[PDB]
Amino acid sequence: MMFHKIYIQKHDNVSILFADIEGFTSLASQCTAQELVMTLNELFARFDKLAAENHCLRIKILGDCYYCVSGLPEARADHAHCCVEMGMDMIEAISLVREMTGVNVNMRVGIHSGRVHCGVLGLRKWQFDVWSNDVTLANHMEAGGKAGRIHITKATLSYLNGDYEVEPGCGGERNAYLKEHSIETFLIL
Amino acid sequence: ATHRLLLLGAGESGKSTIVKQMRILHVGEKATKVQDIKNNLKEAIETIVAAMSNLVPPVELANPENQFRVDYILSVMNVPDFDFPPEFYEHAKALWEDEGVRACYERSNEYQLIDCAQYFLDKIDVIKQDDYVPSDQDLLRCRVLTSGIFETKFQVDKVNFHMFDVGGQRDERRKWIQCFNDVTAIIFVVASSSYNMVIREDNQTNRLQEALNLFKSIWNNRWLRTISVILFLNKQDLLAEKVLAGKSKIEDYFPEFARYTTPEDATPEPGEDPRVTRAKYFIRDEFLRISTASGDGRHYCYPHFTCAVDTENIRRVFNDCRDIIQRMHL
Amino acid sequence: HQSYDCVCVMFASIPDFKEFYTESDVNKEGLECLRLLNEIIADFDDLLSKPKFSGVEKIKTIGSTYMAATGLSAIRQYMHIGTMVEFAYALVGKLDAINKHSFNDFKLRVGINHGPVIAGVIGAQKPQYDIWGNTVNVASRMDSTGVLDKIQVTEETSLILQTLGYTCTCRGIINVKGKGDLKTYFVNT
Ligand SMILES: CNc1ccccc1C(=O)O[C@H]1[C@@H](O)[C@H](n2cnc3c(=O)[nH]c(N)nc32)O[C@@H]1COP(=O)(O)OP(=O)(O)OP(=O)(O)O
Ligand SMILES: Nc1nc2c(ncn2[C@@H]2O[C@H](COP(=O)(O)OP(=O)(O)OP(O)(O)=S)[C@@H](O)[C@H]2O)c(=O)[nH]1
Ligand SMILES: C=C[C@@]1(C)CC(=O)[C@]2(O)[C@@]3(C)[C@@H](O)CCC(C)(C)[C@@H]3[C@H](O)[C@H](OC(C)=O)[C@@]2(C)O1
Ligand SMILES: [Cl-]
Ligand SMILES: [Mg+2]
Ligand SMILES: [Mn+2]
Ligand SMILES: [Mn+2]
Repeated sequence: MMFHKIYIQKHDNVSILFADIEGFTSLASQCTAQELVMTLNELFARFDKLAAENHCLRIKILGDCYYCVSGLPEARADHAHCCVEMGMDMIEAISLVREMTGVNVNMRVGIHSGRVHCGVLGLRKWQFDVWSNDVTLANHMEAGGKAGRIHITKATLSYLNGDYEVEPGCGGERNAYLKEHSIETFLIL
Repeated sequence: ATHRLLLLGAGESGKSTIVKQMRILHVGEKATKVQDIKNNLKEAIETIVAAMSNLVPPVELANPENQFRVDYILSVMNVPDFDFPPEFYEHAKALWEDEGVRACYERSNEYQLIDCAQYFLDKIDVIKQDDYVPSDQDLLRCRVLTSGIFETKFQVDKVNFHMFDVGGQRDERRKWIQCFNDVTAIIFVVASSSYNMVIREDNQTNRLQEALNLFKSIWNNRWLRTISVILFLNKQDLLAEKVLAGKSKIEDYFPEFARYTTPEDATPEPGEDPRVTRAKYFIRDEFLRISTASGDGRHYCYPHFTCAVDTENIRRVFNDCRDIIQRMHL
Repeated sequence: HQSYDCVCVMFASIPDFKEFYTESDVNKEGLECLRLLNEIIADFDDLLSKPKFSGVEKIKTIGSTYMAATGLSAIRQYMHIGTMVEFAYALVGKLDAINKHSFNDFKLRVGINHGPVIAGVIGAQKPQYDIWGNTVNVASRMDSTGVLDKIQVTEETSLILQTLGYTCTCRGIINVKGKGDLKTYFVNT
């Protein structure tokens, strides 16, 4: 009665994967505004497939940024490998639509594992989203990530049972936030 | 059943003192709080001496000798980790003894001076002992500003209470909102006595008037339209003293007090001075006009004349509250 | 999906919120913050249902930033431009209302610019509406680099606004990635 019914809900133990285009402006300084929107749509179309396969949930798309999250709708202990595999498949996905572009299109995967608060805000034009510091951090892995690789946090490495192989991403030196927050990053090999 | 109580009120209004009383009443650590007590003692003295030269007219010591002690107290004023050497206590007490210094203390409304001053200064010899153990009263007096939100849990006759404490100063008020949803009731604290003082935030806004405007803000809040407020008119002891002292009149800070005559339903205390009655109620009503104007019987206001440092007065009115929580099915 | 020749894009964010977000056990983990935001957004959405803002289109909300556009409801002439501006003032008038009741001091930052835009939908699983183009990020950058309680508009945008009875101050120059250095102006109130 006092505050509008908040359609929000906490969710512990999840994996949050962000992904952006390495140098999207360089990309736009070449092809028609239309062709971009098409390459884009093209990619994410293929993306949304991999997502539903890798047990992920697409959250939202902002131009050249795609961020889905494993660990939903229903809780899964396997929530980490999903995002990883998702990252994997995404890596090749972008690599194949690079053929059509005929231009340097590339990604930058960043994944941090933790807890979120998801739902939708406002009253009009609802769009599912996720909210949390871990979610902010996941976003910063995508930022302080490495082109073509998978930038996972130490938390994403602890839910991984190290079946994968990592190495110092040194993200602290590639992004302000990661440094200022003493974050040990790695990179799937 | 659990009742989440939020404590709201201006700075130094006495919010933390009530949560203290709740541990006193319904709930080796005293060791760490001795430091904080000494820190208070230091601030108290060093502030009064400081104000002497700045007040207008300034304040002269009654004993020129003390100047050196005055010079002492000031020199160590901003020291980081103070050893609290034996001399300190001597120099401190000395000054307190000085009639001129006390003259300055009497004009403490003209500057920012913590409440527990006189109380602690009057027991320098007690607090200086290195085998010194703080009495419950001393802990009640120990003033330590609260920044952030703190939740205390207690139980009364198996009825659970989740009490939320917050910062009263302006910069802190922005954190309050995080407890506005699912709250059961608001216990708004007011420093009745501070009718002749101004807040620290600008040293110009009257403290009482700050409470009023603040109360109005909570009462007429867009998210508290339904929540009833338990208004605590605290620091009654200080108010009475002030009223009886007759030094600073209320009509001089709040002229509307001049038009005021005491109410009918007024229930004074046994042998309570009519001027004190007339005053504390004038104050209460000022807060009632604020609540009366609006609300539409959606939420209500429950006044209480209180003294937080008094564990008895507090055990008393708190029950008056436990009732209204139950009686109103809140 | 089709394209347009003149749509007035607007970005409005509240930098002060990211700091305000606190995940403490007391506030149920930033929930109460999201609850306070939900109000802010809900409040801004209420503007859309007015008589003069009957031409505004809330596109999406990213983080604490509000993204609307005007002029999509088409196939004196740039009235929707000044309208998108009037909507900024609306948002602010509504933001200073919340502050009054949240004992806070939030400040909005605005970025308004127009020009051709490619409207349509992207994402294959659950498609969502969004507009694309240079016209877009330019207005976006007008915000990410704007000033609190100030609307940063490009020069073209500036010019018209004046014809519309507005005054403007040249902020100076700004390095818009890919578009080099541009000359922005602040809408003096
Ligand atoms: C001439 N530019 C374009 C022509 C047709 C379609 C898109 C563009 C374009 O470059 O749009 C940008 C935003 O409007 C657009 N964008 C961002 N968020 C949104 C969004 O939320 N909605 C829409 N519609 N577009 C968005 O994507 C782009 C990314 O901007 P960033 O500042 O985020 O650059 P970057 O992602 O870090 O890549 P970069 O060059 O360092 O590497
Ligand atoms: N004389 C007297 N002193 C009181 C009374 N209630 C509280 N105090 C004293 O007031 C001082 C400040 O109390 P406190 O509880 O810290 O205020 P607060 O509202 O919590 O303020 P803050 O700490 O957020 S800025 C303490 O020294 C305390 O002992 C009272 O009824 N009478
Ligand atoms: C709303 C609060 C807070 C702190 C929570 C959060 O996880 C975010 O919403 C994300 C990271 C997160 O929701 C994923 C999307 C996106 C678009 C990347 C957001 C912005 O960076 C937000 O910043 C802004 C602009 O508020 C941020 C960081 O803000
Ligand atoms: Cl007060
Ligand atoms: Mg306090
Ligand atoms: Mn990019
Ligand atoms: Mn991007």
